Amino acid sequence: KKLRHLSDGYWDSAARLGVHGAVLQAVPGGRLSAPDGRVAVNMSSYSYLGLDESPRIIDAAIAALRSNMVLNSSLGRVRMTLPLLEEAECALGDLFGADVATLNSCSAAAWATLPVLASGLLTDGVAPVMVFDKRAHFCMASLKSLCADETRVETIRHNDVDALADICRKNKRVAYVCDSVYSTGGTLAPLEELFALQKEFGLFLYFDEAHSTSVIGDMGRGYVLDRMGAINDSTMLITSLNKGFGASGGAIVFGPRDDDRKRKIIQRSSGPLMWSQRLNTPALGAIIESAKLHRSEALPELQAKLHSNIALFDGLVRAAGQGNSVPIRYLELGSEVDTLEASAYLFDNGFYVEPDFFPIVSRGAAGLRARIRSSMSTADIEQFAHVWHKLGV
Amino acid sequence: RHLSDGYWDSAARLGVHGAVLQAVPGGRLSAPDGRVAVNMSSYSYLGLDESPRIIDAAIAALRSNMVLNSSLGRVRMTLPLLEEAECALGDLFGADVATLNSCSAAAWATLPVLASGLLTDGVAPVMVFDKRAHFCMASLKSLCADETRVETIRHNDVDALADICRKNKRVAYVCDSVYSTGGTLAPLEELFALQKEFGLFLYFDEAHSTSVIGDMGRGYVLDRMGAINDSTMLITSLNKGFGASGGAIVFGPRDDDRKRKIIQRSSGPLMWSQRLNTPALGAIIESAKLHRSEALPELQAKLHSNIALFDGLVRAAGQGNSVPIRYLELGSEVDTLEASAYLFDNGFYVEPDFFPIVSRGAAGLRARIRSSMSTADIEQFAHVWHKLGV
Ligand SMILES: *Cc1c(COP(=O)(O)O)cnc(C)c1O
Ligand SMILES: *Cc1c(COP(=O)(O)O)cnc(C)c1O
Repeated sequence: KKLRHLSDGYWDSAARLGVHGAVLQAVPGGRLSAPDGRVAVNMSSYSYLGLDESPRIIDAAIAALRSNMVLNSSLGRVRMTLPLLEEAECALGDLFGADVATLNSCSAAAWATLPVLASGLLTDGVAPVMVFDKRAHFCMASLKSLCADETRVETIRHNDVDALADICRKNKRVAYVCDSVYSTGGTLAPLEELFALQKEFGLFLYFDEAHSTSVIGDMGRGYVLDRMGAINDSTMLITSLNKGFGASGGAIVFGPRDDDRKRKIIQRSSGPLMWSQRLNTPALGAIIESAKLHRSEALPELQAKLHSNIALFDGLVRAAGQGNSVPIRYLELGSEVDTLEASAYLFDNGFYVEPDFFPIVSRGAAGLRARIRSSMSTADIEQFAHVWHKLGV
Repeated sequence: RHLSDGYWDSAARLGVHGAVLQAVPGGRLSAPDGRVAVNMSSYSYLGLDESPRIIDAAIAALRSNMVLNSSLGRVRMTLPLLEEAECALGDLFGADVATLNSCSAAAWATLPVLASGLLTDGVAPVMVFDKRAHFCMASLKSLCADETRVETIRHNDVDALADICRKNKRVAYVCDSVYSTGGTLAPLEELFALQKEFGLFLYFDEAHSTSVIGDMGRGYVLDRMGAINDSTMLITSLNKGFGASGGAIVFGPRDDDRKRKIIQRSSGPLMWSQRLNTPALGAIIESAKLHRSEALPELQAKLHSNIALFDGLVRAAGQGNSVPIRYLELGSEVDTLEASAYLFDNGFYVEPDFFPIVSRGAAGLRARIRSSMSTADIEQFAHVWHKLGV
């Protein structure tokens, strides 16, 4: 309706204040430059382990492109793949202990997998009831209508395991579509309950891991796999590989490494995994190098640095999430106009913090979405806390 | 389906599906055993996937920026490289252009909002899909159906489309510019006549038309239309002939930012899905420079001569087209798989299309002509293919 006038004004206002839609150059040190030349620390980068600045990863991307001398990793888009692609998927498979396919985005992964899960081909031919968590990322939830073409679709309230329990008792086959780590709300998927229902009813678990992989778990295998240990044949993960894994694209984690069936079924479906371009060679080079990194001691070190930085920030600034180990923080200011001016003020003083405003969030619930990363120094956070408290005076 | 999957297994077992080959210069593939073959099914129509200018620009962009992401750790900001790439494509097509990580993502970000009427003055149009619209759009009908009426008409049936225009206040027609199966083209003269008469909104997937067709390679629709109007939208893939990576929305005229802002502010992949990395954007910039230089008409001349050469030596569905796509119908899926297996051993990969890719009993090899084929390449192929009749 006419809230569209309201939302457009916020977008228009964000752009006018320079807190949205600016052209900034990536500066070493989690920093952003500007045409004027001013530098700002990026307090909202999604590269949670700072791997976007890894010389190791960038040089493997350059090497892969230079030694294959082709961008595309298909052979001119025919149904054949470069050795580089098989190596990258083998590398992701070793890391995750699972059969893994790459795609050009996590969103493509969801498009390739959800309508298949809905049809029944992944669950012994029984079309499951597709149960969507209300807070599931839009790359999944915007596809309910394709799922509806295949089966009954339900949406439950956030983490309502009891309603899920009911649906399981009422139907032969059920699937649960959710995020591992929700970026707003600070919540997590209820893994203990979900695994109990999967044990009791054979519930299919489908997790979007984009904010989980790298930041959580041994070797950054992520929230689900850390608790789970070895994936089973009733659990599927999609994830993005350019938020902290430090490369490009997304990925499907089909299930166990020694079972080709789910990959075969999904590869032979009509979806992006069949007819949408594979990752280019620099991206695949970067995934291989990051996979090695994730298996090295580099990874627990970066995770120690990250939790160190979370503790620092939480000790100096109060924000929703304070005390979590998910490096996402919400500085709620309520007023869309205040959030915007706070964002503009902080940028002028060396710190970019992205403003969330309606439609992105509820009306009267606007605020600054900060993200903690390994590549923040102790100076960066302490000086940010100093500028943030000076604004409150 | 089990038969189709049974066909998939043989294809893989024969080594004509799902094998691992290395790219070899000259449009070639090297197997593990050193067997080198000519790829007769590559989609790099102008040979630009072997352009050393483009490949170096890709390397250069990655080394100057020292990051992969073209966002700033995915905040709602962009590297100068991304703006330069979208301005390069804006100069080339004479239109407001956004990049995306794929043409599929371009369809996902645009078709729901077009269905909603946000792009047609608040009036939800009737969404009419050509029968042969590519899957990346056709598989999104249900999302369109949540916003308005969806219709699928017979392929290129401009009369059924005209009946719809007369019976509804606003209609949008979703189709391909160039169809890869059937060799057909979008009836541009009819479609534009309906648009001038009814305000029909035209949505073109230009994936097989970018670079191949048109002065400077602006594609089929823009070469005839000249300048894009406010009722015409394009989506295209940039890794098929353009020689780069990703895909792009062609919103409309360069001077109107309203469709871009509406799309960007909508809940879709253009907002929430990662932008192209820096080597791809560098490639896009360099290839755009190439598409405005004299190298593009030269490569197109080379392509048409290869099509003519092929058409004279080999009888194939499409023969006579100016579209570099040909189908060697063999009917039997097994004959198609054996013929593919045979040609690859004698130096030529042609991909086999079997059920479910195509109908039962309409299996065949799908050849594509590119600028990077030599005369010798095509002459030798026609011989090995004619010898197979023996
Ligand atoms: C290649 C193709 C697509 C998909 O392109 P991607 O960029 O790989 O997602 C869409 N439409 C047509 C006609 C295509 O040929
Ligand atoms: C990052 C994000 C996505 C989108 O990932 P892309 O790789 O850009 O398609 C999907 N789900 C969640 C939870 C995300 O955070």
